[PDB]
Amino acid sequence: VIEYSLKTSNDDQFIDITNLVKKAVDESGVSDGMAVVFCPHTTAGITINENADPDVTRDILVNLDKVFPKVGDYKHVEGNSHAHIKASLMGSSQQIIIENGKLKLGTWQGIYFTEFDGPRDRKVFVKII
Amino acid sequence: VIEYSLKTSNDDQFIDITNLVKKAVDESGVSDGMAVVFCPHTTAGITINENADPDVTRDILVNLDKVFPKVGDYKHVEGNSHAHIKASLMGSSQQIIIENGKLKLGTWQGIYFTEFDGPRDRKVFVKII
Amino acid sequence: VIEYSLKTSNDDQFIDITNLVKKAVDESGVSDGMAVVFCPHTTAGITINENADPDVTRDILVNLDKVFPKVGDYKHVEGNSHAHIKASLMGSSQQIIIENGKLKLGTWQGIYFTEFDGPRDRKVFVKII
Ligand code: NA
Repeated sequence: VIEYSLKTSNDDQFIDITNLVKKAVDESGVSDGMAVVFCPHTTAGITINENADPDVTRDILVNLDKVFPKVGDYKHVEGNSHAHIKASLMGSSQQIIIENGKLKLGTWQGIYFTEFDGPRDRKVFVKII
Repeated sequence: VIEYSLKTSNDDQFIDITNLVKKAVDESGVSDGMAVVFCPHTTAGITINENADPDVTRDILVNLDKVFPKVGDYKHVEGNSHAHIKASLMGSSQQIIIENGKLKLGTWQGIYFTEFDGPRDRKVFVKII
Repeated sequence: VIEYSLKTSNDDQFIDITNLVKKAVDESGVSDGMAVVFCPHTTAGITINENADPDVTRDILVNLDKVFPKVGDYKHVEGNSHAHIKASLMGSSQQIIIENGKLKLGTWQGIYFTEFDGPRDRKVFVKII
């Protein structure tokens, strides 16, 4: 697979895609398996983290920016190497256990698309196995 | 799936859970497949790294702390954003190949639960496919 | 699974192994599934990132080095804790969707072995499921 389109709206942004993943699980009919969530963009990634406090996602974005700023020792002419770095640090995919037809997530644990070079028209892939 | 309970004992800690994963493999009877190890906590994660030198795990913890300290530019009122960041950096899960009924790990390569907000009663999930 | 041998040539290096993964897919005959790429070395890892601009891979290596330098607050007697840290940050494995017998990768998105303690004789494992 299911491809979802996402429109990102800031240069960096966490977008909670947990329900997009649940919908793919529900469509699949799979009761027990794995959900794989993959980002095909080299300046974005996927992570799993706190999903009910905006201050946590702000703290992550702000502090990743502090450590790998937009301006620095970067040769890359497009000027988005900071985004490439942060993308690799978050990861290109994550996976979640499906048990009893539900994503086996912890308390206030959600699945995020992590944009580091928005605003852009983005895709995310969800495969249920 | 197998849920294991872990009691962590320091604010940050690497706990070698390789044998908990081997036990799940052995229980499953699977000779060839994958072991998926998932952390349902947003202030802890899973990584794979050196498992026979305490100085390496100390170096990792200490240097992750140096870069993302407990005190800093953090809005989050609980005061554990450092842990949320480090958790995303390690990852919410890892996976290991099962070959000939054994985890296909390299020399002195082990699977760790990475606590960043202990001491706490924690869980880790192991799914064998 | 397929084990590939790689000879790395610098202390840090990104090696594009995308075609090694495609060959494993092609050998498997699998049309739809997953490719899992695993690094058995604790001082190297796997990441997915830009594969057509050398400046991006240079920016990543250089800036990871800047943040976690070779010399610092490290007890580990071999002197490669920087590599252990960076390895955990990239990850021990990545996975890619196989669709229509092809790796489902984005534009200029490639799979890299990330060496942090070369030059060495290394292995990478590719499992197709
Ligand atoms: Na990471």
